[PDB]
Amino acid sequence: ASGVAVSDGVIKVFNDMKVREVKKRKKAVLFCLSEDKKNIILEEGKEILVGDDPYATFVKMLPDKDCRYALYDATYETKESKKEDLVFIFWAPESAPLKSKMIYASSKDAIKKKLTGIKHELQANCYEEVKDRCTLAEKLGGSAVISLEGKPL
Amino acid sequence: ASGVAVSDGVIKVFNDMKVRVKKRKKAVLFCLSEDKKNIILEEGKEILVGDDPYATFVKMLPDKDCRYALYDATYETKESKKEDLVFIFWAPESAPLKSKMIYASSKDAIKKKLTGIKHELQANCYEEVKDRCTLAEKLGGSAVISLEGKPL
Amino acid sequence: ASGVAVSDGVIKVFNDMKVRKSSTPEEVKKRKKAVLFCLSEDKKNIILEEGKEILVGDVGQTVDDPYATFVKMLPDKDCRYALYDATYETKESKKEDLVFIFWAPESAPLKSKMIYASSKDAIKKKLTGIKHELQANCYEEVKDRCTLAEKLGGSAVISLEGKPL
Amino acid sequence: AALVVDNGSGMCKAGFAGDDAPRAVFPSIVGRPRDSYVGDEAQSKRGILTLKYPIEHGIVTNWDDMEKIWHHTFYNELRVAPEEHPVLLTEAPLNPKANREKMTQIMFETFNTPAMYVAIQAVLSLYASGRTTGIVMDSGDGVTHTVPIYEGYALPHAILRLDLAGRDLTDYLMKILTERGYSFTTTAEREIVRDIKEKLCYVALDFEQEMATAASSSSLEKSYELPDGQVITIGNERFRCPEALFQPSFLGMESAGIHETTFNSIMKCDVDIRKDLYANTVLSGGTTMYPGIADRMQKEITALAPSTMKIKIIAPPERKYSVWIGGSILASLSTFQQMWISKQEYDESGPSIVHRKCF
Amino acid sequence: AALVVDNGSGMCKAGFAGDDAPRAVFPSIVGRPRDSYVGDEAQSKRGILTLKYPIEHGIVTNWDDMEKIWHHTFYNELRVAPEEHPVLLTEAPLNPKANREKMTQIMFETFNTPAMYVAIQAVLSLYASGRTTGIVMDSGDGVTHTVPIYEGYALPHAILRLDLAGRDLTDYLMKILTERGYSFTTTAEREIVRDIKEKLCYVALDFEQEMATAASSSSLEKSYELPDGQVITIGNERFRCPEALFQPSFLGMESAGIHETTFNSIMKCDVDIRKDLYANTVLSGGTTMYPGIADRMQKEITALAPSTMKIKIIAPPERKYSVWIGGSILASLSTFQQMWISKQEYDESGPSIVHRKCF
Amino acid sequence: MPYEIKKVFASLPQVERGVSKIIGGDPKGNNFLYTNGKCVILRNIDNPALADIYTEHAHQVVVAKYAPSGFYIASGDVSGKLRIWDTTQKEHLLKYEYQPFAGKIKDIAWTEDSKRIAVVGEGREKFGAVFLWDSGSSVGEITGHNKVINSVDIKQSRPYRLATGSDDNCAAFFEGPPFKFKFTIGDHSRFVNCVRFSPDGNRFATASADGQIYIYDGKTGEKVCALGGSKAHDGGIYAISWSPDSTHLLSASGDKTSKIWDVSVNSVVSTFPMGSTVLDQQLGCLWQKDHLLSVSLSGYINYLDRNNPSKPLHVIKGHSKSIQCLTVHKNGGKSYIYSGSHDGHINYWDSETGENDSFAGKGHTNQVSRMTVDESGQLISCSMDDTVRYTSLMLRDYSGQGVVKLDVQPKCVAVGPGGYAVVVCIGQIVLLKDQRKCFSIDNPGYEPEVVAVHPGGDTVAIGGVDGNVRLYSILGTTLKDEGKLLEAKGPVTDVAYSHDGAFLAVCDASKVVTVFSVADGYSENNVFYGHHAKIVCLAWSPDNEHFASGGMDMMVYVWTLSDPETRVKIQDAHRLHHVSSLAWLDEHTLVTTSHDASVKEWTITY
Ligand SMILES: Nc1ncnc2c1ncn2[C@@H]1O[C@H](COP(=O)(O)OP(=O)(O)O)[C@@H](O)[C@H]1O
Ligand SMILES: Nc1ncnc2c1ncn2[C@@H]1O[C@H](COP(=O)(O)OP(=O)(O)O)[C@@H](O)[C@H]1O
Ligand SMILES: [Mg+2]
Ligand SMILES: [Mg+2]
Repeated sequence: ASGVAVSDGVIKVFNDMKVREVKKRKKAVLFCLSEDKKNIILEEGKEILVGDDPYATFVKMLPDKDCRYALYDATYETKESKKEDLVFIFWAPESAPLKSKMIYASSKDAIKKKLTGIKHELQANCYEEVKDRCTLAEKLGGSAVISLEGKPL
Repeated sequence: ASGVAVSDGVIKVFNDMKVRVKKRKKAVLFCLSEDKKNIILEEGKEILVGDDPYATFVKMLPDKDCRYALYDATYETKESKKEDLVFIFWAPESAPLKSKMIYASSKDAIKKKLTGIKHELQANCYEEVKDRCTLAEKLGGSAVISLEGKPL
Repeated sequence: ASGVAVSDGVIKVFNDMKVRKSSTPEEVKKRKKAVLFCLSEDKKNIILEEGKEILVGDVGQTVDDPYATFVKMLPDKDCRYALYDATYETKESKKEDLVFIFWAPESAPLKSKMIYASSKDAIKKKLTGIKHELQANCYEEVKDRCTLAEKLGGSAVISLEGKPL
Repeated sequence: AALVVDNGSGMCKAGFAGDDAPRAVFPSIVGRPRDSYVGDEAQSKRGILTLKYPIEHGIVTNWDDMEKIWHHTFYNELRVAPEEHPVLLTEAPLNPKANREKMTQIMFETFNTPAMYVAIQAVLSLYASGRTTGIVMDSGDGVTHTVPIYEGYALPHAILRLDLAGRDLTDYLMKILTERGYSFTTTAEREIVRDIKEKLCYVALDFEQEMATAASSSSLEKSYELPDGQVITIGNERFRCPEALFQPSFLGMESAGIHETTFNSIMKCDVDIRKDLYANTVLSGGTTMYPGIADRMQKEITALAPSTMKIKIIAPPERKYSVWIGGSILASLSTFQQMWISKQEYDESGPSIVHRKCF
Repeated sequence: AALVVDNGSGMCKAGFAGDDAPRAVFPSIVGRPRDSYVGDEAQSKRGILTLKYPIEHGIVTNWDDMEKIWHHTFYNELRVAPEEHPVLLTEAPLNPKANREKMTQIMFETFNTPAMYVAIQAVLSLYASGRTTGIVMDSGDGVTHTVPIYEGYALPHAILRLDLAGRDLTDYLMKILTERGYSFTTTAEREIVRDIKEKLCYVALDFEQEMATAASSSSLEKSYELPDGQVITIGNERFRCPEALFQPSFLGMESAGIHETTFNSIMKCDVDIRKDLYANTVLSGGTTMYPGIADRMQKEITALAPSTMKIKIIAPPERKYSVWIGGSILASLSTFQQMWISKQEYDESGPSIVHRKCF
Repeated sequence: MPYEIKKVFASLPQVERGVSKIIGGDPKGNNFLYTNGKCVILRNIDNPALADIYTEHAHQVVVAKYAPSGFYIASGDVSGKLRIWDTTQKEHLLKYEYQPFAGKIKDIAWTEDSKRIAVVGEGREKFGAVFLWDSGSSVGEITGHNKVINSVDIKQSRPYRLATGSDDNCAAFFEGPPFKFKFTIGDHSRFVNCVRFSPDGNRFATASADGQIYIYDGKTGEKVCALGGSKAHDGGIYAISWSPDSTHLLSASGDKTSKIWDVSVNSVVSTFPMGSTVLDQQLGCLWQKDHLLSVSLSGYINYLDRNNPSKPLHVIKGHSKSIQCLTVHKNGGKSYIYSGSHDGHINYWDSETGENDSFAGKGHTNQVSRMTVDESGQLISCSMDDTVRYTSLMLRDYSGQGVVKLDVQPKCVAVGPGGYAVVVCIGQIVLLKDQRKCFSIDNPGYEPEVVAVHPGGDTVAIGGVDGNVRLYSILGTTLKDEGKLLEAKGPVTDVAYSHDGAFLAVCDASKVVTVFSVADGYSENNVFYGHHAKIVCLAWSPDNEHFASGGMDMMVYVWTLSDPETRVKIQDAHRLHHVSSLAWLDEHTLVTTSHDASVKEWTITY
């Protein structure tokens, strides 16, 4: 545990995203450490509205040399039913510096445990692991999922 | 099953007691034959109706051997006074292991031959057979107020 | 690996001595309790000693202690192969197992000790199914009835050949 | 004379009908090089070969390997020809019907046994205790089974299987003995730790109270002598190792304890019969031979049981081999000779004959 | 400034928080005459004294020698007073809780450290790789650990401990170097062999093909200059010594290789998480610094794992001191100043405060 | 009625070092409650001797809380099971049972309308849950905490508010119902132990391990002040308790002191120095009516005296550990009950008034296996530290008393007239005369377990695991084996001579009590059946016509010596715990103790 404090705006954003106007609902959002590295703040201009490939424009939003937290409201349609559950994404590229990787990894449980009710966590340590649409489907429902983001898998 | 066959004497004794006075019997102990092939009647192990019937029945039970039994329990409920046959399988822990295995494994054969019996008592020590609360519940669930005349 | 072969008489005796088949009570008394093997005069085969054997019938009638008289049959200046059918008893079971005893006293000639030790692996692998092996190199190592008990089960053995330790 | 074989997950107990104790008790393992060693031969070779369990949780998984154990049992252990003696076999609870047909097939074709019979291990233990109705907690080496039985008929819908058993306890004692500096890693050293477990371990009535008093207890410390003459000393690990039976969290497991597994299976039966199951809890198996395990089981089950209910935990002194002794007594009876599955009946009916005669 | 001490099984790495590398790396040995020399002094004192490891397999067995090493660490190696600097300590996986409290008591009562903290070595290596879920294969000096971690929580039921590590490889290289005629027997010569192992040894992707290559040419031969100027040559021993990691039979050991130990621990976890563990296998420790060990680990685990699964072996360039580097980064954070255990907190809740504050 | 509970001497709260202890009070102000093991103790605050115990959890109960209506109590244990049970009737019938999360439960809070329960702690996937009490349906979500929540409170006035305190040094504020996260208060720098709303709801305070108490507005959650200025305590505060008038706050901290704070003016009113040892740290507190309670680390409940801060009004002592032995003595005109636990503590209780205290000085250091009183008013106790101690029952002080050290750990001790004490050790029989070891029977040929000395001080009966009671004679300074072997039905667990010495009763593990007639050649007199589990204790009534035995079946039977067929069934004298020891105050009062650390008296009517 690093000891950083998760900002209160993160909990409210998750609370609004967890429950289900539509044009203002968030589909994706990014979290980062503050400049002093003592708070898990919300990135001002890194988010996706529901009204606005939603997954493609989210992956390209991830930095290439720094770690980030993310909350994606992935939608998928299994054979039996169609459901939408939030996915917590811990983006930690290998090219990121050693200090950034350690502080983000040691403080990941500080933010994840504050967002109670989350059921899916994707740990992406490279671009091939986050661009991969198959692994996200497996995390959601495994073999049950047939289509993701409205497109066949 | 062990394959032990019940003799005709027990069947004829059960039949007369099943279908309803000093000649009639209240309790009877079934033992194993010396050949260990048939369930035979024990000579001096019966209680006559004309002759505490439950207290002396427990005294007849051996302390180091297993036996079968047939008691004509008379429980008086508040609604009526019903008398029904009960099957008692005496199997004390102090009995030798050979006797306990033969009696336990050769019991369903006897029970199936004794058609029309409902209540069963599986007593493995004196406290399970001396006490009257467990016997009363088998006869009637939460309806029995007295057993064998004596109040509970 | 001296290349000494095991005679078919020894293998036949071992096969009869291991598996106990149903037989008449007069045939049970003909079973072998302990049998000694030795090398041929040409030193090419492991032949069976003619009179160095103990029958089960002799136990309890003429042989009071089967192990004590078996040790007396072992020569004190020559090496031998032996097969003892020990009937011991532990705290949890009554067991009857075969014991392979390699008698090789220090007083034996070096020629006998070398061939017997080198050819032991050949005969032991042919006698399949034997678990206990007693390697005795002096009288004190085999005369004591206890030394069988440690080899058989260890400290768990409470009775040996019907008598307490 | 008939043969009685109790095929266990960790140990194979075999002998002759009418005997008080099994003649042969050897590990149920088949070793192959890293040509094939079965039983205690595999234990005496260790690292040259790889050890595997055909029966690991009561249910046979490798039928090829279990044939060699049976061949080892008849010829090397019992030293008798299987074709000359009828054989009584024991099956684990919830044994698949396919395995029953395979077991009766191997005996008649591979071994040419004249007569055969298959019995449930749980009912043999219950019958040996003089009972026909009750629940049997069979804690063995690789599997713990709680089998509720009602007039000789085991209730399959209420049988619960727990993988926590003696094998996991040996590994737990192996791990916590390394905290004292003792190195027990090799296969040969594992049977040494099993001997320490079977001789110096006991179940404490209250683990928290025992842990407090054992800190200043002068009688807790016990000494064990290794086969090579070295002496190891064991302290609070004596009651910590069997505590994993009631607190599986000591092993990292999330499963319930043996007391809760026993209670869970009772609650899976009809409310009519639960009274008799609570008063007839019979402990059987090697792992139930810890001193103080019956008193601990009564205390723990009473907590889960309803307020007004009689709890009677039965721990007969011979519960270690109650399965075998019950089979040996049953097979030795003269009246039982008509319940054997004869070889002639096998040819007429086939492997399906076991489902009707052995029930 | 805070101190970070990594108590390894054979080497103690200590330094200051915020530094890129530990300042002092010295052997974790305490030598006594055949009065007491700790660290490199025991190495550079001739073969006149017996050497003993207080930590030998990750777990402290002798707490009197551990204080000597810690006293040597602060005063002779770090050259600081422990009463003025907070100390961050690392503990091995599956460390007993009693040992955890004893470490806390020594720091606050014997050394009077103002603040103190305990971290798990395995989780520090995983965090340094930017991961929270994965399996860490930490191969050190006296012990090899495979720790599967899921969402920051190590799974105790699946942690496997392997006694094979760099210490056994150094002794193996000594044994096989005498085949060429090089006699390495003394303690001083043991350190020379360790330098050869750390400079000329590598893991071969295909051991049998590499052995043929060495026997058919001299391209694999390398020259090493001894401290006294003599030049020795080493051929197939370059890849034979680290091959004992994957084939422990070279040392006469029973245990499986590091690739199979990793596979066994993965298969001891839930099936839902095995896919994530297979793709997040992180290497750490000095013994994992052989060139070509990640390629060999990737190939061997792929053979054991199902074909549909994806295998990724992570070998960061800083994995030799990944435990220490993670602790130094953590202890230097401005937010970590509230995560320390103060002296005031210690003498209000006792050694049990370590279970609440840490862990 | 054959039996009736007369007096219950409740166990002390189960306290741990560095862990806050929660004590709840009823809305009616009659009984304060706490937990110990699997039991919930309902002690009367005015008279601590009066108490009631609820033992129905299968795990260690952590916290119980009265409903604002006062009709139900919700209690949670370490397994996450919450039980709501009625309190109006002595049966304490279960109303509802829930499992809010799979983890330890730390605190419980009710709403004013007493239909919603907030349960917090450390679960596998959550840290708290607030739900309807009659359905278990969630009426809110407790978020904002990444560590275990230690405390929870709900505002009792409209609008409703919820506040939690956890180990991440933060306190979260919620508003409802339905309860929704509002903001997290991060003023504290260490574990937040206690968060309490004032009774009127206008303010709430948070206490933490950093020695600070912060006062916030009860409606907006804005900080008002910090109690004490720079700091409130020189150590971590474990509990706070508002006064009934909501103007004062009582705090208990680990600096071994308790304080009363004038919240409105931010001034300390009274400081109570409780001691200078580790056991004097205060872990819990309660302010009910004029009673100010403070629970020490030793488990003692202190009634704080506002007039005399240094000396408390009362220090409620007792056993917080399982009681192993129990003996009674009649000194002067009052009867005292002496009980020893597995930690070595010996506590004496007044039989009538219920007042209790402990012997002064330092005594045993391990479990006290057995205790007995000789003719000279001395308490002979054997313990697991291999010592037999003789303590004067009039001085009530360990210092200056006689200690006899044994080379083998004792298991039982018995005394007889003439200064003779027989101690049964592990495979050894030791005879003590005048506090001196004068004989030994090492290697006796069996394993002794219990010992009984005849009231004439001549015959010694020693039972063994073999199931045979062997008789000895105290002739001079030696014991002579008389060659008499009384036979039982199993391993002997307890032997007790009659008070007149005319009968010897032997109980075993075969659930049988055998009585031997001493007058007629030590022959069997009667055999008593009815126990269905191992019998562990036995006692003889002073009338020499009845005896009582307790077993592991959680049942106590009072046997009539003349008629084995008549008995008194005391079913579950101590629920979920077997009676470890028992004694008779007189011919009609039976005293039973158990491992729940409680002592009960029963009136037996034949
Ligand atoms: N006397 C004992 N005390 C405690 N544990 C024992 C004892 N004997 C055996 N155990 C354990 O019981 C296990 C084997 O018992 P067993 O009933 O034969 O199981 P299974 O039939 O499934 O192989 C072994 O793991 C052994 O260590
Ligand atoms: N560069 C290297 N290449 C190969 N092996 C190495 C290298 N460096 C160290 N080793 C071995 O790593 C061992 C110590 O490394 P370490 O990971 O710190 O173990 P520990 O945690 O037990 O102290 C030593 O035995 C050393 O020989
Ligand atoms: Mg079994
Ligand atoms: Mg290391």
